[PDB]
Amino acid sequence: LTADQMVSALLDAEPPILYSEASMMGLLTNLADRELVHMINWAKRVPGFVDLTLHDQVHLLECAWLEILMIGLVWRSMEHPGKLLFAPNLLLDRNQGMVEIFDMLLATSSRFRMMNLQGEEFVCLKSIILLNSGVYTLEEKDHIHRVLDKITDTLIHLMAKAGLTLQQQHQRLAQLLLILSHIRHMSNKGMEHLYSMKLSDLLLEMLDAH
Amino acid sequence: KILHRLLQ
Ligand SMILES: O=C(Cc1ccccc1)Sc1cc(NCc2ccc(O)cc2)nc(Cl)n1
Repeated sequence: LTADQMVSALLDAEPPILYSEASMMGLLTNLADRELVHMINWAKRVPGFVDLTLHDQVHLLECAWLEILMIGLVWRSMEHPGKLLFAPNLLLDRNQGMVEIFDMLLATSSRFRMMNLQGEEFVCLKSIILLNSGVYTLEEKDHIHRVLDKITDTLIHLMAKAGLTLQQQHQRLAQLLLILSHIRHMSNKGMEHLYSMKLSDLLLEMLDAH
Repeated sequence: KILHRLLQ
């Protein structure tokens, strides 16, 4: 596949923006739960995902589902500084919270804005999370890394086409990937927070994997 | 369990 077809394929597979309706938890469960149904269909449309086994697809989504949810919330909240756009009708401030995990989402949102992250780079970073979050947990592993190398080739291509020099392409690719380490830390603390809230049948299944 | 039916 191309570097251009990779972006358009990810751009076309983007999920929609859903709407919302002790009290705060209620809106977030229904939002996450309904938001994963589209994430399952989006995952199937990521190049190379359907090539994996049914068990591999399950495991990859079991450990990356909350990471993808958070990077998506950060993306649509990137242009609402100091706020988080859970939904078009659910734009919440830093005082409407939990807050520990709230501040981390805002810092990431303010960081993407600092780097002026583009949509073409967002869909790539989101696909990397889906394929990398569970790769370290034999012939199938080489294929996942083969796709990951292709997405990396796509990120660089987007940076090179943007006028960046080689030193700046490597620096931007490093800055983007280093944020995934913080996005994973946010999901780790978010899994402990939702496990300390004891929802939805599909959710609870995701809660028992961690 | 459930997750399998969604990808199925
Ligand atoms: O326990 C917490 C969160 C949680 C909610 C649902 C399932 C598992 C964990 S705290 C918390 C969760 C959260 N957003 C995550 C999120 C993003 C998009 C979306 O549509 C729904 C939720 N944000 C904050 Cl600031 N705080």
